[PDB]
Amino acid sequence: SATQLINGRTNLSIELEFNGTSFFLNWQNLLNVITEPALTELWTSAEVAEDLRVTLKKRQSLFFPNKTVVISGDGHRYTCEVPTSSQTYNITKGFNYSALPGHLGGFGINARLVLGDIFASKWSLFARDTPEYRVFYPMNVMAVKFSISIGNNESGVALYGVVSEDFVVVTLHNRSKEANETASHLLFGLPDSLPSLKGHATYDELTFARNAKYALVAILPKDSYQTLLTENYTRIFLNMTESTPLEFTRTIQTRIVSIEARRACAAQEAAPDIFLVLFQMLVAHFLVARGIAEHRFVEVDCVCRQYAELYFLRRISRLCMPTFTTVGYNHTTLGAVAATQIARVSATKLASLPRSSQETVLAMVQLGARDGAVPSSILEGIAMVVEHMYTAYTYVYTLGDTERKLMLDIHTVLTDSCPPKDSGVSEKLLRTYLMFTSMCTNIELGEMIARFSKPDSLNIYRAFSPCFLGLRYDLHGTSGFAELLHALHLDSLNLIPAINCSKITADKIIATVPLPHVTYIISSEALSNAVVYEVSEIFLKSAMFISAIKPDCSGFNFSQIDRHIPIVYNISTPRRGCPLCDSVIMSYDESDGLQSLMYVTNERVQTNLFLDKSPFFDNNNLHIHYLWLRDNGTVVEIRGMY
Amino acid sequence: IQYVALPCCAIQASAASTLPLFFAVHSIHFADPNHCNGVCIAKLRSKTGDITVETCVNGFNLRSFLVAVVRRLGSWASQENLRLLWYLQRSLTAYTVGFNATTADSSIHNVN
Amino acid sequence: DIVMTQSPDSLSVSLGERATINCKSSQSVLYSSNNKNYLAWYQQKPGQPPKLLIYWASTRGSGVPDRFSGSGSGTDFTLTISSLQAEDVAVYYCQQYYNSPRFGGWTKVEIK
Amino acid sequence: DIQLTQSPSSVSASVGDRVTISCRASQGISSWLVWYQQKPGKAPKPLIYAASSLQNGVPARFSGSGSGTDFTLTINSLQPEDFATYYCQQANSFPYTFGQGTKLEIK
Amino acid sequence: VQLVQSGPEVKKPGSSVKVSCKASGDSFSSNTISWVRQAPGQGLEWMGRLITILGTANYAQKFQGRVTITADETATTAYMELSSLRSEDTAIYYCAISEGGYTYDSGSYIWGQGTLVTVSS
Amino acid sequence: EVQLLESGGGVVRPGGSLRLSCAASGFTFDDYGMSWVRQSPGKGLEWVSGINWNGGSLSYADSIQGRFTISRDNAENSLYLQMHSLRAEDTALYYCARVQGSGSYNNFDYWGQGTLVTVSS
Repeated sequence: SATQLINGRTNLSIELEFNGTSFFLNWQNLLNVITEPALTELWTSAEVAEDLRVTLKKRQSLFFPNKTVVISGDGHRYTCEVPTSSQTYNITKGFNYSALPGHLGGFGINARLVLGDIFASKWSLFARDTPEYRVFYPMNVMAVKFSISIGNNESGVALYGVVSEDFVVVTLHNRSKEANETASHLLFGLPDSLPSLKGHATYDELTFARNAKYALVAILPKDSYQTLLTENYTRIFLNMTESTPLEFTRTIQTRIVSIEARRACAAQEAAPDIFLVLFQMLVAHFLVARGIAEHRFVEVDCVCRQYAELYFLRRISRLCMPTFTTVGYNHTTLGAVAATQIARVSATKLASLPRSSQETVLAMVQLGARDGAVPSSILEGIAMVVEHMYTAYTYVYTLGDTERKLMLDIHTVLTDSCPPKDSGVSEKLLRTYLMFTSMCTNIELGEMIARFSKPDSLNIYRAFSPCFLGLRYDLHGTSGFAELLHALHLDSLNLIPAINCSKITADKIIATVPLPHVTYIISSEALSNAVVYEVSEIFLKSAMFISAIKPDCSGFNFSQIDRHIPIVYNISTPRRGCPLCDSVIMSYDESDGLQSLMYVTNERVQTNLFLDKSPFFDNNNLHIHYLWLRDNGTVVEIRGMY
Repeated sequence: IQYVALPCCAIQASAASTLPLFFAVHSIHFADPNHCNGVCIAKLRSKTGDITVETCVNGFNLRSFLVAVVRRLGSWASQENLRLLWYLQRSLTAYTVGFNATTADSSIHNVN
Repeated sequence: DIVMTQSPDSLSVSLGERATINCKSSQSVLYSSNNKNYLAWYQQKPGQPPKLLIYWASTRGSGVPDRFSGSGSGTDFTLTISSLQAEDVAVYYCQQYYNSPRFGGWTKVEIK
Repeated sequence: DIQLTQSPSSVSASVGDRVTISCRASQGISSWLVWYQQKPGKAPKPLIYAASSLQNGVPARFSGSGSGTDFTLTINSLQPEDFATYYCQQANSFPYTFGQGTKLEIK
Repeated sequence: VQLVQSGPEVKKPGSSVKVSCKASGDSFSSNTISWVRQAPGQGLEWMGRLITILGTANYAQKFQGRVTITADETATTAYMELSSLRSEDTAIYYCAISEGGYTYDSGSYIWGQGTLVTVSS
Repeated sequence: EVQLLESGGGVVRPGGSLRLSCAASGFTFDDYGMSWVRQSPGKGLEWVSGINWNGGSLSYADSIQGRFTISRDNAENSLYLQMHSLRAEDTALYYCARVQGSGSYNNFDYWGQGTLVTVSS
């Protein structure tokens, strides 16, 4: 009756009447290799007895290219393997991760294990509802599903992308307000394995570009409103297959910040460029996955570096798209490897290493802390790494090119970090935030305000600054990524309310100076917890109020108000021992507000502020006024350009 | 002396329930291009009881379904399956480069 | 995609005299990740298949006599024979593995 | 500030036996405690760090345990080289401190 | 095992000493230096520690203003300087390396042979 | 060491098919991939196709892209190459290599004895 025994035949035979040869197809082969419900679904989806005129119309609706342009191909090398030595390890079932030597990840792991780690969730694409029905046959794809679902107000193209080890699919569902759809599909991958088309289309006609390995397919109907059809797919394939991995990531990054340049990282009328950018992202992920898949033993260091690059790409893309979603990826074995590798780095060892082995460990931390589980030992390591690079920086007060990348890595490590348990670790992190806000000077702020105004040649991976980790709040065509990167720590600064009792609105707060057992709030407005200090020199239109609240939620120990500027020449270039330490120094001007802040931790610092190459002691104006602060809630003004 | 009765057929817009599902088809009979004047035929031979109901049916979709199944099983494939796929692809390409609106009406071969 | 313009294609030097063989790839075979030179040198004298001589344009292959020594970096390479022997006579090739493999031309040593 | 004590102050363990030295603190020091073994005059030879992880070269005959405020050095087997005046040093706070020294000798 | 330090000294009370500790193996910038003194017949007493990556040092309360631990530029020698050596200060001074956190030394600990500083008149 | 021996050589008709079957031995087949390199008598050498350790990622030449299918099974020690609709100038001495590493292509460390095919009439 039903399907269970309808196949009493031994096999199915395909026959050609004009040729005296018989073709065969053993029935059990289809039943085992592909599932029975998939087989019946495939037969039903074919529309076997559909009228020829309907298939003709479906043929005319599509748009076809000129020819399958073939190029020398094979691209570049995205692959990295072990450097011809014995550091390779085969994780059998649960091989103990404490047996992995070293603290730099120079060893190698199984490539197939990490492959299954990236692709671990099955999917059933080309469902009965989606317009993938008419184009593609239904298929089961285990992949990392993306999503850029952008709206629902009769706008909102659903760009549900897919990244598999063999192919990349991306779609441009125009849900609109009716049943009809404009399903602009883009495919990229091995031409041999691809989602089979219906009877009204073929790859031999639709393959826009070809390589020795990779083919790009553009299955997009013509009658629909697609201005995107006026572009050279050959140029896209050249830009996507011939550049080095670093150049490809750079081009994706610059395209994304260009989308930021206009309102396209939030709007709808620029849907096709977002669609193409998402496609480029998916094929970059596919290229990385294929490069890892090519070998069988892969180096953890290079893998983690590539993962950090892809992570940063996903972060910036989510920074445009709040709705950006990425599901189905489970970096479990790599996470355990990184955890047990970085559980053997003491806080001193991390600071002692050179700035080429401080990036690898922190990339492992990034990989292992997607959930906010960074160990406190690594938090102290970050603390004294920032201390070391601060002491290096305090000599000439210029910033290089390895330290900014390292600082970006620690920024994204701390951003996706949950609050720790020990209060001392939180205090140390708060100290390092103070060190970063002392790092962000007027010149550095000028570099950022002038630098991000030109996204055409911008590259975030090198355009970083300590202001993207500092406690300064005065962030005030052009890219709007300043606050977009500031919020990644501002909303997740361990215990976000550094202020505890006098809860005041954070609208006109310029600075927070969190010294040990005292907190300073610099704002043009004022709090109501205790007395404040106000500058008498207010002849211009500005307000500068500073309050000193205790972390123990208590008022001032002394009620004396200044309301004046004490002028004295005291405390010149200090003596030996430790006269000034664990303190901060302000710098403000009557024409710009707050200029800079400085934190001192060791003798080298206060010996080093008084250099001619320091940002301070410059002749911009006749009148600059410094401030003296220490960790007991008193303000004494310093006058004198010595 | 049996082969197929008429390689040229005509489709009628009433063969919905007459589709016997993929598992009742004893054979599928194609046609070479320009042998039925650009008309795609499938002539499935599905036995019901003892009567083999021969059915005129669209060819593009059946060929593409065959391509789909062979490609999906291509992980575990066979050489005869490989040249079957080669036949299917070459015949489909020959048909689509020979496909036009004037040949898109199979009803002109209905037996009078 | 990347080819080798191997010159000179025919050189002759006396016994024991330093021999210089060049190889020029179109674009760089230097991999910026490993900071390595992906290129190899092979010796074929007619009769039996070639033999490896250089691993990464610097590293010396296993079982090779010590006279040969790789050099160069990027788009310039050189297989310098410290001393040339009677049994040394052969032809040489250079290949890459950055992109798809693409062997070079030919260069046969000769004895005056 | 931080203060520790050791008990017992004297052990007449002969050889090849089990000896326990308790090191009781007065606050919480997590598990950062270092056991030493200093013969007279010579430098101390630290044995266990993190109160449970053996130092390099140190024989497995030493095994420590405990955390928070109670720690312990259960030496499984005894050799005359082991015989010395031990010290448990907290490695958790400032003004670090040692124990008064378990005076362990032969019976 | 063990490090290298200066020799034994006997010195007039009221003077200063410069007992030094040698790096036995890798460089000293990786670890932190703790100086521990032990009077004869007594238990050891922690004096001070120094995180040499920053150069910051912190010592106990009794030895405030007397013991000053500093690191050489090359990060291979530790210079402990004890000012105004006053009467009872005889001790077999020891230097201990320790690689660890910001305020707690967890990882490593190895000790030098220790110089025998004596007061004799 | 490792010796690679090919089989199936002979003379073929223009526009045909043929099986090239290299039979590797003496080493773990799975870890290292293999490749094909033809030796036209006038020229000296040219690479053809390549398969990785498992057989998923396949690399192919340019002028012959599409006509060739390389298939290598990890379990049974064998590497096979099929050519379809080969032209007249595809006559050479075909060689199977022992590509170092796990990628589809790399420096080749042992080369086979070799068998030659020809397209004649």
